[PDB]
Amino acid sequence: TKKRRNNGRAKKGRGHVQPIRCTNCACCVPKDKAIKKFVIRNIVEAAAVRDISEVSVFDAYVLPKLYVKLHYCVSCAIHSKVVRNRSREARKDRTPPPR
Amino acid sequence: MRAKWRKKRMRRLKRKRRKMRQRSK
Amino acid sequence: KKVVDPFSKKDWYDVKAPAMFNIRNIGKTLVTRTQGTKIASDGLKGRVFEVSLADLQNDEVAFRKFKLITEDVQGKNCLTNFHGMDLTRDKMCSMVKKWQTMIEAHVDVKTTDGYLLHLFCVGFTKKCNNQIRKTSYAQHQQVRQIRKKMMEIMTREVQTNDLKEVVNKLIPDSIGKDIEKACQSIYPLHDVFVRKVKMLKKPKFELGKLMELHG
Amino acid sequence: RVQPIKLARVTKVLGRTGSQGQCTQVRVEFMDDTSRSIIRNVKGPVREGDVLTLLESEREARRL
Amino acid sequence: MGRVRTKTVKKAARVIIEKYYTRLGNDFHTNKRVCEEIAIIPSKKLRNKIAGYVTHLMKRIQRGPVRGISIKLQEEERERRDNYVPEVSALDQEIIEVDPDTKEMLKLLDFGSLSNLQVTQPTVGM
Amino acid sequence: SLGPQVAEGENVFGVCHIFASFNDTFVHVTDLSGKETICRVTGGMKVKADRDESSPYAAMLAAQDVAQRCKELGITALHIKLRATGGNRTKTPGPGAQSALRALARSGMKIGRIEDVTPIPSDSTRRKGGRRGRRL
RNA sequence: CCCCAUGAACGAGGAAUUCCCAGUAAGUGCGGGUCAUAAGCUUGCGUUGAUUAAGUCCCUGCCCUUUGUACACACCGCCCG
RNA sequence: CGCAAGACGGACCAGAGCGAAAGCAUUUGCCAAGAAUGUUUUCAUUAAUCAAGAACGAAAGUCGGAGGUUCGAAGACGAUCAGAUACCGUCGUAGUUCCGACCAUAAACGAUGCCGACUGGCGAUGCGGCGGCGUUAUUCCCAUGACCCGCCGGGCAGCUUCCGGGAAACCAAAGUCUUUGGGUUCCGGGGGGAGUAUGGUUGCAAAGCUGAAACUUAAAGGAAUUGACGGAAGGGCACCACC
Repeated sequence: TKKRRNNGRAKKGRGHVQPIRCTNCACCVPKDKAIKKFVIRNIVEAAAVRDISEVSVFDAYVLPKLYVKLHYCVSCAIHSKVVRNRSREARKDRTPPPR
Repeated sequence: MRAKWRKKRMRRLKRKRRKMRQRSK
Repeated sequence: KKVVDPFSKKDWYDVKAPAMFNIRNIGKTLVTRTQGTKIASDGLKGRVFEVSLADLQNDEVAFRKFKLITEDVQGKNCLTNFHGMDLTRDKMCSMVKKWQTMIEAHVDVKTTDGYLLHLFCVGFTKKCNNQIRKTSYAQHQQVRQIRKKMMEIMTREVQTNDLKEVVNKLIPDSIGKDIEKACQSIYPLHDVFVRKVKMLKKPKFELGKLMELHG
Repeated sequence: RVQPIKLARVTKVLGRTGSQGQCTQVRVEFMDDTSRSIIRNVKGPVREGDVLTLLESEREARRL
Repeated sequence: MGRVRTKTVKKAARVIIEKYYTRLGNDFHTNKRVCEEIAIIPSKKLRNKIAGYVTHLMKRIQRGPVRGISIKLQEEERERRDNYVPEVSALDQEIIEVDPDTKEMLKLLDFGSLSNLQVTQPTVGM
Repeated sequence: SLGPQVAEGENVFGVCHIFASFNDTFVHVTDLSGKETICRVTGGMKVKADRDESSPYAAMLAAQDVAQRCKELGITALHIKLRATGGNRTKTPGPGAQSALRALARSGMKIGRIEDVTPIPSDSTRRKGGRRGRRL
């Protein structure tokens, strides 16, 4: 059988694709198979933000962000649960999760 | 791996047969 | 190191910025006292002082960090000199994103003194007009024009003019704004900054010229 | 810690947690300033409007 | 608590409110005694439930219709709106306003009456 | 531990240099210059257990000590430089990154700056664990 | 069954494990069943009468959906050197 | 804070591009090459597919030199486990890098030969050309770039369905097929025995290509459906489960 029509992910008209290393597995997969999740967070996680902003030598100062691009592989994605099993009639979506 | 190992064990065995006949020659 | 309170063996100092900023009193440092071999003032030179731009000018943006070296110590006043400019991480990071083409070029250039500099610039493509296109990218030919014109400007304005006038153009960031309009016809672009400058040589201390900067 | 013992009161209860439902998350107002608020984990069966006796407020919690 | 009413209650409750609509109060006790008299109920406890739901329906039905249950006076007002709503006849002020190349169509209908115009702007989307 | 010559009209700024990287936490207070420094405390110093060296509460106890030694000299405000891990590694904050910030602020220390510094590569050397990585 | 004499282990229980949420647990007696003679059993009945919870899926197990399977003697399965 | 060495081009980088395939991402210059499109230019059938034969062909490996950071078969330890020659941690040789010679194999996978014709819809995206009411950038311009709207080629793909096919999964081709014939190469005949035996041929080595039989057995295998099971995922429940 085939579970997909794209097999891996997006290899069209091309032969070899440069590999990349998983963040946490430390494994090796193709660039276009890895789940690429970009992340935005506050430094203080916006939790102590009221307690921090009030005590400063400046009147106002909105804190930086922490930018990291994480590449997970097949196993390290499923295990940390950024994805899950889906129905056979509903695997086929290109749509991000609702925000 | 199982099939690839069956092909490998028979490789090492075949090499020994070669060696034993080459030794006699 | 292992002696009793070696923070009572330190001597305080102050660190003064050249007169090109509204606030010139950067802050205070300390070195260890003058020993029978080692000497305070010589071990107080050669430092780096990452300092914000907003902190000293007090009229302008937080991003852009300047390096300043203590080139001389004089009687409890540490005089500074330009050493190269940097940038923050977050500003530089936020601009980079998918559906754009990043454009970069650098040049090596000399002042009209013994200083040598190595400037690094950047451009990003605009999300042009009010597109219904789902991406904006530039061809490879188009990029090489923009790179050629990003080199031309950044050599012209630094090959002319002496060390101090260079600094005067980088503080409001006049350089980057000039490039944005000069490349505009062949692709409009939003953003130009000079992400780094790396000083590479300098002549000598030149005590008279040093004190020129601090009045 | 060795700082004076604190008192803080419930503003809202959130839900029960723990590995058998044994712990109860609760949101509490510090009862010396209401702009200060921390979430805590509390063992007993809490209700609404009760006052607790925290031995610290250095700790900040959000689950176990 | 627990307990959601069974289907035997909700099924028969609808029938009993429909055909004896004008014989119900909004009190439990009156509606109880009525159900005993207008129909057989095979138990007493069953009656005390079905009455209480019949009561609960009668509260909402005086605030407008509940689906699957149609009393007479609601179907009256339904017809009364449907033979003509109170709002005026007019279509829609008896003047037509057209745009360029709507007028061009009208030339090719072989007519031309009551000219007006409004001039449109390039272009779709942007 | 003798103070500076003015601090009565303005604050004096040290730099915090928090490290967070897993299995440890550092907090290392320095001058503005950073060419010399003062006290340095780790979460591995408060609690020895070889696994509470990175603990949240170990990081809080650390900053709770460090903030005293600041005020002992005269330092009252802090610019802060963060460091995840980097060096072709995870580059994600430790547990004791959020912790130490919250702790030093509420102990009574003013904040001047707070930034990310990480020594990230621009594509560089091979990473330990081989082709198939770890798998335990 | 009664009377007098005789006067043992046992000083609160290891590894494990059972049962229980309100007249409930536990203490405490009585009637029935079997019965020529006989309840430490079982089945009913009153009396005295708490603590602790108002939860969760952690363990043990059960119901429903999705997914994987070389299993259908159904994982106490199948199968390799 | 400074210095040295070797390695390497992140984020931008995508169901995007180029290449015969294997493959190919920092700047600038040089050297030759190629596709598509445009063309009222030229030649006049010069073509298609292909035994023999030929070029290129990842990674590992071999030979001889240069280099040697990083990682790392082998190897030595530390733990885990009844055992543990394994998973995990530390150290580390060959190798990893480059130059000059060999080696011809891979899930070298779209598991789908190449060339040609015909038969639905829709929206995008990359490249060239054509048309246009609109905006914007510079000298007000023209020349031109950016965006907007539409058309024509050829390219990577997607979505859609009683074209039709298929055992089904699925597929605008795997369609135009018992209504069986457009052109041509390679290749298959129950499961094992076996890519073994044997001889040839190629290679320094490692091995590659070509390649049987005796004998054995009634099943092996494909797709799909219902159950059961899972140290899979999501809901829910019980003092015969726990707190």
